[PDB]
Amino acid sequence: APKGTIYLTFDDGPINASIDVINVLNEQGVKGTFYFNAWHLDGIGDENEDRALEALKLALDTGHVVANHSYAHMVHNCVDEFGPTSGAECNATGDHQINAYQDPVYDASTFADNLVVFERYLPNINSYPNYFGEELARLPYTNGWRITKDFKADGLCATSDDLKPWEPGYVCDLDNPSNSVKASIEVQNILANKGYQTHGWDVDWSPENWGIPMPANSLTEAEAFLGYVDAALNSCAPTTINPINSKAHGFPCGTPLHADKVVVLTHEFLYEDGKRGMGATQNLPKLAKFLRIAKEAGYVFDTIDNYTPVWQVGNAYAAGDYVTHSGTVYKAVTAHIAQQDWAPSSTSSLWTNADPATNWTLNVSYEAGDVVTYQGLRYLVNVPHVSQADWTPNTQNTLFTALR
Ligand code: NA
Ligand code: NA
Ligand SMILES: [Zn+2]
Repeated sequence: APKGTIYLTFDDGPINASIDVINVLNEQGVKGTFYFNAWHLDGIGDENEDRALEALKLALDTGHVVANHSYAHMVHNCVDEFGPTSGAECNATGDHQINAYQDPVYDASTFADNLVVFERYLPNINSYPNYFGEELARLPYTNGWRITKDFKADGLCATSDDLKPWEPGYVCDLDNPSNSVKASIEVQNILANKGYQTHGWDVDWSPENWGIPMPANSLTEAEAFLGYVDAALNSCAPTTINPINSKAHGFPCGTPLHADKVVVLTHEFLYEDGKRGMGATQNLPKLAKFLRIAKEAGYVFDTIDNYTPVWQVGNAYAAGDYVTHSGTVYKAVTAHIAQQDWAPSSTSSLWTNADPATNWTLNVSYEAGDVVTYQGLRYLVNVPHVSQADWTPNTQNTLFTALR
C-alpha cells in the first residue's frame, strides 16, 4: 500500500556528472531512467564528457534503464551546419528551442542514429535487459506523451519559430502552434509507429531561478521538492506545470495508467560543480535526501519500463487493464488470470493491441473516426471493430474508406 510511485528520470547524459548521480542512487538501491544522447560519447556535446562511456557502462551494470533521447538533442536544427562545435555554438546563442524541430522525418531518424552510436561504443549493449533504447524515448524540449492508443499528449508551446517564452511579445496559439511544435508532433507519431513509447514528466527538478549567476545553486531543496511531488500525485500535473513550454496539452487527466504516479524530470548536469554552479556540492546532497524522505513518506521508485506494467503469469487482470508484452501495449478484453500459454498476441481474444501507433495494426480495437495508414495510404474507420487479417483497409470497403 504505497502512497505512490516516483519515476526518477535523468535527461541529456551520458556525461561525467552522470557517474556521481548514479553512485548516489546506487547507495540507496534506487533505479533511475536515463534519456541519453549519444553525441556525448563522440565528445562533441560541449559538456565534461571524457567519462561518457564509463557512465553508460555504470548505468547498465548497476541496473538503471537507458532510453532514447536522440543523437544530438536536435542541435542540428539550431545551427546552419552540424559539426563538432555545434554544441558549443548553440550553447553560445541559447537558441535551443528556436526551430528546434524542422524536418520531422530527419529529426526522428536521429533517434535511430542514437542507437547505432550506442552499439558502436558498447557492442554488446543489447545483451542488457535494462537497455530500452529501441522502445522508450522522450523528445528534447517537449513534454509529449505516446503511451496507449487513448493516452497521448503534445506540448503545444514547447518550441518556437522565433521568440523564447519569457521574452516580451511571445504568443502561443494552441489552435495553430509553431511550425517547430508541428514538426515535433510528427516526430512523436513517427517514433510511435516504430514501436516507441514516449514519456513526458509531471515535475521538473530544476533551478528555482534560471537568471541568477550560478543557476544550479537554486535547485529546489529536497523537502520543498517532496512537496511538489505530493502536489502532483493524481492532480494531472502535466497540464498545470509551469513554464508554459513545459506543459503537456491534451493530457488525459485521470487516465488509469497515470493513477498514483509522478514522473520526475531532471538533468545530470545540475549535479556537477562547473559552469552552472555548485551542482555536486549543493545538489548531490539534495538528491540523496529526497531519496530518504520520499520513502519515509510512503513513495517507492521505479523505472519507465514499468510505468506500463509488464504482463505477468498468475496476475488477475480486469477488463481495461493495460500491460506490455514483448514491448507492445495491450488492453485486457476479459477479466481473467494470466497463464503461460495465453499471453497477449495479435490473435488473442483476451487482449487487444493498444500501441499509440497509427499504422493499421492487427487486433486493434478501432473506433469510428480513427485514421490508419496502410500500404502508404490513409483510411478512415467507418465502423468500430477489432482488426484482423481478413479486414485489411485496402479491401474492406465497409469498415474503411480511403481518405483519397
Ligand atoms: Na523486447
Ligand atoms: Na513498444
Ligand atoms: Zn533533454
